[PDB]
Amino acid sequence: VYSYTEKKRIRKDFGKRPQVLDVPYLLSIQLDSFQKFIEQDPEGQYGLEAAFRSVFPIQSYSGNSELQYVSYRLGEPVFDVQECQIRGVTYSAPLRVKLRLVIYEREAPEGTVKDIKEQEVYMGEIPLMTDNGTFVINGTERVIVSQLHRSPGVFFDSDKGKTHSSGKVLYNARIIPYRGSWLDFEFDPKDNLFVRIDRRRKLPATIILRALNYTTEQILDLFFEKVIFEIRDNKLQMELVPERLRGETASFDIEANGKVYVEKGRRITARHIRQLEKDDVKLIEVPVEYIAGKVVAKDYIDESTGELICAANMELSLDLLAKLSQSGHKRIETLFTNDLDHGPYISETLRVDPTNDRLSALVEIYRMMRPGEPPTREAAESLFENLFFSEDRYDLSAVGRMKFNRSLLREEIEGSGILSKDDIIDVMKKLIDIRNGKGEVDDIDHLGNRRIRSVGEMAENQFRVGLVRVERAVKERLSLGDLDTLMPQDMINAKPISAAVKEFFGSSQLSQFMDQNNPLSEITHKRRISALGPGGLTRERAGFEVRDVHPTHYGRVCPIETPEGPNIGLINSLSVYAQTNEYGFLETPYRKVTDGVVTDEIHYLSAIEEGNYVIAQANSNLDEEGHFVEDLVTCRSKGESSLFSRDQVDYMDVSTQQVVSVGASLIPFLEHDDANRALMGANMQRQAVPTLRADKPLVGTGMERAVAVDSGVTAVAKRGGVVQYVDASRIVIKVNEDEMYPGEAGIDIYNLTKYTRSNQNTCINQMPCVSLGEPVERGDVLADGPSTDLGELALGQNMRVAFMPWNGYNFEDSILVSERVVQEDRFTTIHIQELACVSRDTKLGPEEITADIPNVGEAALSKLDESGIVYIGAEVTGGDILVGKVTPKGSDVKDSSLRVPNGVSGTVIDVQVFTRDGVEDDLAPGVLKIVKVYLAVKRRIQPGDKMAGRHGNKGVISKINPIEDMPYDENGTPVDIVLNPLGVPSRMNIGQILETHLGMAAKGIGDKINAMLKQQQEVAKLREFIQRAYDLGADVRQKVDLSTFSDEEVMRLAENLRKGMPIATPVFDGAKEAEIKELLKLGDLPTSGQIRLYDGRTGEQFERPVTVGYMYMLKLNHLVDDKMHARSTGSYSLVTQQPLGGKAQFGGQRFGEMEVWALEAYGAAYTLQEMLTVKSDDVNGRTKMYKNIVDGNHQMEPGMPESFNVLLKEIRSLGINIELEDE
Amino acid sequence: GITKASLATESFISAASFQETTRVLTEAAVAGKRDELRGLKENVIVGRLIPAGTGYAYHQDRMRRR
Amino acid sequence: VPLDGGRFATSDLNDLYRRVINRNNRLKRLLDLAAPDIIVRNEKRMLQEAVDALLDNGRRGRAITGSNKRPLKSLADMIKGKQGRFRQNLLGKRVDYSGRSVITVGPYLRLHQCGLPKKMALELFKPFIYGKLELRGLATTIKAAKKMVEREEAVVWDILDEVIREHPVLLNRAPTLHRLGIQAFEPVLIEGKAIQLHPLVCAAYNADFDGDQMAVHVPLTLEAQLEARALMMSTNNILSPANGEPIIVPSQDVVLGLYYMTRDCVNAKGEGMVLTGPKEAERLYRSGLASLHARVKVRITEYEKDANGELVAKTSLKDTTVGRAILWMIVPKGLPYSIVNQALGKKAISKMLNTCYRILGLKPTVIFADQIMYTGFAYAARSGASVGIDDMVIPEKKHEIISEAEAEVAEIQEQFQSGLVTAGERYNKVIDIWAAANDRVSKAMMDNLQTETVINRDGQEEKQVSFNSIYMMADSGARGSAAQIRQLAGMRGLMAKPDGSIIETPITANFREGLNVLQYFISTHGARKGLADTALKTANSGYLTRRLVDVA
Amino acid sequence: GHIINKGEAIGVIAAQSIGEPGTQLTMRSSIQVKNK
Amino acid sequence: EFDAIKIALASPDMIRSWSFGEVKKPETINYRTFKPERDGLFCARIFGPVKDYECLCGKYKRLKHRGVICEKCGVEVTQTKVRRER
RNA sequence: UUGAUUUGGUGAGAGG
DNA sequence: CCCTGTCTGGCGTCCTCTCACCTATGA
DNA sequence: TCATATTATTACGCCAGACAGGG
Ligand SMILES: [Mg+2]
Ligand SMILES: [Zn+2]
Repeated sequence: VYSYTEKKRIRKDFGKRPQVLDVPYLLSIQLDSFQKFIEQDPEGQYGLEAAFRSVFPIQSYSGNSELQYVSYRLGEPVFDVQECQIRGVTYSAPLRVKLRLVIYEREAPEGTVKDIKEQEVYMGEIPLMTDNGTFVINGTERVIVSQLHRSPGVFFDSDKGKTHSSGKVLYNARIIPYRGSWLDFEFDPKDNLFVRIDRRRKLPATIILRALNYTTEQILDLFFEKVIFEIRDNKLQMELVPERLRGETASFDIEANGKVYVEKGRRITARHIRQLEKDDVKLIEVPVEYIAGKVVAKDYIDESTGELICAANMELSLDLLAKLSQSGHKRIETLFTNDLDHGPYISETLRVDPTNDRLSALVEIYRMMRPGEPPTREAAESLFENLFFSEDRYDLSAVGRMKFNRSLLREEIEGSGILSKDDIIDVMKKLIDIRNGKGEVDDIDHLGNRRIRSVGEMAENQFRVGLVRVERAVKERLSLGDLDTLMPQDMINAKPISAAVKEFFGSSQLSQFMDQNNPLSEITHKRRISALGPGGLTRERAGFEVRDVHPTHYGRVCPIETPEGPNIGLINSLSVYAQTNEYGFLETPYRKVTDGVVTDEIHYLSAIEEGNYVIAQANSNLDEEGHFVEDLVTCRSKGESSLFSRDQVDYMDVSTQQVVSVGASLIPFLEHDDANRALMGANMQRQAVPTLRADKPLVGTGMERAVAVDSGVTAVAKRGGVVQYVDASRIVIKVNEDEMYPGEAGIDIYNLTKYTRSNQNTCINQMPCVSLGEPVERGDVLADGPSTDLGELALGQNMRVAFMPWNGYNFEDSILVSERVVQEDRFTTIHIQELACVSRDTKLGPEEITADIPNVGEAALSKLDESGIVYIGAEVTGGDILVGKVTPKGSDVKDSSLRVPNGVSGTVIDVQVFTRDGVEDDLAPGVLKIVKVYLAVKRRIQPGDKMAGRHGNKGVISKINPIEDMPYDENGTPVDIVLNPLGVPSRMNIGQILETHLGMAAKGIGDKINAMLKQQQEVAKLREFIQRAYDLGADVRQKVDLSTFSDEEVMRLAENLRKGMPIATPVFDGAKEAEIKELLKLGDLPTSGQIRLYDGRTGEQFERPVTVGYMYMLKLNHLVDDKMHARSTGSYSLVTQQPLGGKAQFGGQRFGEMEVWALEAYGAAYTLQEMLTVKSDDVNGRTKMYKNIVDGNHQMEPGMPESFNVLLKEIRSLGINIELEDE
Repeated sequence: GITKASLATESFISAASFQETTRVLTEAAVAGKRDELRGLKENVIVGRLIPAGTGYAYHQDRMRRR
Repeated sequence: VPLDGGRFATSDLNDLYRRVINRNNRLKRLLDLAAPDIIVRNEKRMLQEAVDALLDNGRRGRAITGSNKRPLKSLADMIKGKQGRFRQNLLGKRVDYSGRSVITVGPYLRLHQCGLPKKMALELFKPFIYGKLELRGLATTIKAAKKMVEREEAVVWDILDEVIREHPVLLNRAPTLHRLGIQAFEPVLIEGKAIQLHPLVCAAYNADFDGDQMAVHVPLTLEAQLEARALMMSTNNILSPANGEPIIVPSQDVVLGLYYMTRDCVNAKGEGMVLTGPKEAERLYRSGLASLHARVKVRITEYEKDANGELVAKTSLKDTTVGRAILWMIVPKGLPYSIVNQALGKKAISKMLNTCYRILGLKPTVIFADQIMYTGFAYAARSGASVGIDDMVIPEKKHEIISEAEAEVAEIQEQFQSGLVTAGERYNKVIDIWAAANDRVSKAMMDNLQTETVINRDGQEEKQVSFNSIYMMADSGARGSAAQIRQLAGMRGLMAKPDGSIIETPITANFREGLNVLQYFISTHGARKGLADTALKTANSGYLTRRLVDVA
Repeated sequence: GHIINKGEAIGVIAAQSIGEPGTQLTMRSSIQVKNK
Repeated sequence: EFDAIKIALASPDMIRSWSFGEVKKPETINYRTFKPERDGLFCARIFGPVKDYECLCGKYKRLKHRGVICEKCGVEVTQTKVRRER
């Protein structure tokens, strides 16, 4: 069964693997994030309720009044989205917050408040999201791009090689909170443990232990195990568990029980450990040279004399043993400092520590954190107890506590947001364990260690900034509060919240202007994962590994769609099936595989879960039950693609599109292209302009439907039914009764957005693709947007392309185009320019909007009214007048009248005017005369534009040939576009050839149907040929149910197929070559894909037959009459005497540094002298040169450049006396 | 090395158009240094003929007529 | 200056000077009032820090800032840096009489001239047109001439063709690395908006035609026109200054046209007929009586200059082809016939132009470079040298080689289950057998491409080098190598993960067969590393050129 | 073909000729005789 | 025209010889009109007249007496680029 | 004597 | 007193194009 | 409108160059 615009033109779908999970809604990141931000969600998480339950109830410092919270709300926007874009306002909503002030008496923690008051106060306006995932910030339509940042929670990083210049590794450990102070632990090459807070000075780390009220003995209890020396009959014997001797040299005689176990000289093996455990050896008598290097654990005091024997962490000598033996402390606890495993790092750090108690530890930490200003008991204790341990200024979130408990192998995952003693001690213990050998480091590119921020999280953080500023203001007003003469808007202020949230949505590194020239480009700018932004890395610094693809990107981030240039791999784009985890990580679908039978249930995993399991490959042959047809299958275990058994796997990939994104899964024959050319192909495919006549890719992938629907450029029907079709203004849909509400009788009236400006000056336009009185279903499309054709996605157009060299006109990457491409207007795109004119009151009275234009004669009053402003629609070009806008006293009158820029033509499509109340409306103040004029240039195609296919084959269209000179085959049809075969062996993008052959076969079927329907046959022969065309070959998913198309839906389908039968070649499970040959045999075309072609010039055959087919070629928006520029003489800058830069400023070319070196490389001394003195800078030289040229005397009078005298005055404006010496 | 050798030149404009200008201008200022131009980039700065190419005859003439 | 609006966008130095003057006025008033010691110490200290912030901001502790947190730019920051006065306004300047547009090919050009659009030509040459218009007497004042070219009447295009004629222009591609990236041409006017640039010259500019842009500069004075014609003309730059190798080497289409032209096949039309000259060789090719590659005795007259500057004619019968005689009609007099008697790939045509330059000098080498380019484009058009899906011939021996390698890794892993061998020796044995199987697959496809054609002549079969399209694009040296044609037919090797170590399971599928998912992902590892390396390598390459031209 | 002329700047063409191929360059038992 | 460029330290007598007037007030401009400040950073007497050969305030609107400085203007009378060198 | 403001500076994206 | 970690400064590619956004205070 | 004058984040990678520490 199919829907009714699905039976219009059903695309022949190759593809063998049955898909189990349909594609999710492609804008779900933006929409789910912002629906989390604004939603009335009780239990508090997450949203605006989390912000209000953190900041409220505010109580002042015993001021006996406590403003509390009830509920919030967002009213209607005063401006709907269209008139909001037209006017220039934000698309926002007012945030109505109920606030309940209760005020206490004296001595009421428990007492009832003396008075209440409550009102629905107004704080800020928050910008709502449009239904397509965009904002409208100040007239312009912007997009917040989801960030990719390091997760909160501990990270054990190594930095193995570069420091110390000696090959000795370090090991640092960063506890990254979501909000607050950063705590890092780090070794130094003396093997001492150092703490630093917020990248400040370096403190030896155990001082933080001494700041947590730990004595030295408790610290040595934590990080060391005790070895017991018992004072006995002679020589102070030792308790010896045999584990401690692992891998060391026997220094003494190892004997017990009257038996010599191990003699001196040999190392202790594990067999000797087994001998000591079998022989039950604990107590052995040691020599006095064994204790002469060990370190005491706890303190001991001489009992009778009443003084100290030795402090804790003191090494022992023989006379120290003579001190402690004669006193009466029989047990001696020593620190086992194994050189192999259990290193003495804490103990040597305690030897570095200049402190002894808790108070001096806090004084040293306070002198680290805030220097100069004195360290007193209260101040240092409040500092250190609010560094990590208060809920205000330090908060690992739920993500942070999950990562923090997971990296320490804790059992639980939910806990308190602050740290504790035990958490810092566990981070130090795991760091020491990593130094000892057990456990390993973490990598930072691993996407289980890399969280995503999105729109709701970022706006919530900015809103929390605004709320803590307004609670500091409420605490300000309340202690100065007199009662009862205030109601809660003398306390609260709507200004800081609105200021902060408009600061983020207006001027941030991620709230950025939407790439809007294409439905693909909208839908792939909204699905973007940037590594940049606040708190993340920068473009010009890092690095090599964060720019590189890591094995956790499989199914989370597209491997091949990343922009080339200065930021590669920082601006990653999200995969097709990848959702976002509850904690913000990237979870991708897999199919749960209990045993041999691969089950059709799906189950989502992130990269810290994908490593443990064994996950299969998407295309592994399984037949009729889910059993893998082989006994061994390629899977990947822990980021390592390896071959495993038939019955070991726990998950399988869902579908074979899932590695790549929605930009680079629209490329058919992706698997035959190179990776580089797929990258260039996807990045150029974002850049296509919408043509005037949208044209249905013959070789698509079937993902065109989901992109063209899910990006909101088409008018998808909300409720199904029939149609009334007034449509000149709006589609009117009568609703079927089952989908129709009992009250609100109701018929749906869709607004078509006609010719208007996009963000990239292209033309967004919707056209109805349903007739009058025609059934439509829910979810069906009604109006085709820009670059769409019956709900599919038509960026460029499909044209007949020959691969051959043609007389040099397609030399490096150029492209030679017939005249049939430019006669049919099949790339003639439509651009729209907005031009503003204002008549602000700068000085000497206000400016004026009158046709009575001066000096200039009846060449002003022309495309305007009888007395002012461009009339409505003519063919205006360059140098015309649109809005007469000139003042008197500015003879002394002048011409600021906004005219048409140089080089452009067009038709005035619209004139908007919300001018200074007097022009003879709704807008803001200040600005007076506000006249916006919308031109619409129609640019065709010309030598110099840029076209490209989908595979990375760029081209600048070189010669626009006549129809006659084209290479025609023996049937008579010219070929449209000639490309060059030499690009194909080097640039290994062989997929464009299979697209060429399969598009040739598609139009072969289209020509066959066009013959069977033009030379008109009764519909039995058409339905037989359509059935043969839709069966065609191997086991596929489509077949068709064609005998249920009522003898008319066969004919309407065959009316929509006579331009070529559309073929879906999916991404990695595409059409094989034998099916291309078999489809080329169904059409009457030659099997090789190659036709003999004659030459239009000479009429004689090209030897060695050439390839002709249909490639889907796109017109990119790098048009040549936006790049052509020239300057002889005009205006310059102010500070310098050199020319201005750019095209919108009529400026000249920067003759840079390497061009000066290139002229020095020749003998061009005079060319360089005029290149930097006369042509550029020296004012007397250039006026004398212009007069010398127009007299007919090519001679320069050089002089000295002006910018060098600017250099002299800037150097001389220091204390520097730079001069110019003798004649 | 090449950056230490181009910053240690007897012509401070040649060593100031290149890397750090603060160090070189204070060294030249407190030394009272003087720049007998005599190279390519001093004459690209000060706006005259290069003493290499076509301008080598001009600089022969000017060096002869002193 | 104020921007568009009603407020003044003030510079940073005005903030610095205004603070120094505010503080200095405060300090004069406090020394008037006789404030105590600590007040005037803080006042003089704030003046010291204000002066020190004015001169070189940020050399003291954290730099002052106006809007919003960004520090404001001081005098020393008007001097130093990439954007000071030296590197931004004195070494490199913006320049009048200059233009910029997208380039395109135009292969009809001679290599001393380039195409230049009429709109750019009328804008860059406004003063010369004004001077020409004032000389004829058509107008009077300068205003009249500016109205005439603002209207663009019918008489200023003849004025424009009379100011262009012998006036060179400097074309310049935007990353100029060596001196061959600024070359002077003569304009030929173009209906259009794109600079037509002669193709051979592209190999000097590193200019393809995938969206490139170039700038045009006009030599104004008379010494600069003579420097553009006598030093910087494109005919004068035919050897690269880094070495002795010619830089006007024919790049890609033209070597395919020559390699298809001067070749042979064991039977064609007109096999072994005898021809009285190269003129009737081209007449037999055009009329349709012989083929472009058909071996034939011709009578050619090569001029060897064995005396002291005297050209001696020797005429003989060379057993050659039809295409070699047709290409002999273009070779100048002094070169011997054996420069065209071979197959003429890219190294051979480069040494052809090099021997022409060493013997016959500059002017025959310029005109012969143009005739090479014209005949290469013309017979590459006549060749019809496409690329198909059938041209990438899969080896029949490829699947058995992969199964023998799979049996070998099976033997090594069965030893690994029983622990006979070590892990590093296992990894080394797997990388060694996949390197050996890769070399065997490459030799299988290379035999299957380099001699696949087997055609008979008058009897039993006889083999020859193939006319496969991808093999001529590889063997000619136009575009392609052994590795790229290897990856389109044989297996594409053992790609390496970004750890730097290689991956033990290779990519056994080429591009004509489909890569599955994991193999493409390993491929993307290997290619993302290359794009990151180029896009970060270019900064160090440019900074190295800067340090080198400032030590020189 | 001839010797360098009196004047032609050789330092700049040399520095450009060394630094210009900077893009093409990469960034990141006993003796057995062969001939006789 | 000139040989070598000499760089040296700037003596206070040398800085007073460069100068044309002490910049006292920090007041940049009027900002509500168009006039500057007399006598602030952007002065008249210390540097020069904004307009070419005009007293900014009011006298000399032709080409006869280029130089006169009345008490009502406290302004020099030269070119528009004269302030760039002063 | 016949007319006028971006360069300034930041951020984001793109081309070769 | 000659090695020595450690800290502080100083580099980090040219050319071009599009868009938006710009200090608070205040009797 | 017309003078008043500066604070609560961290996450580069060498590579010279100068400095207090100690055998
Ligand atoms: Mg290119
Ligand atoms: Zn006056």
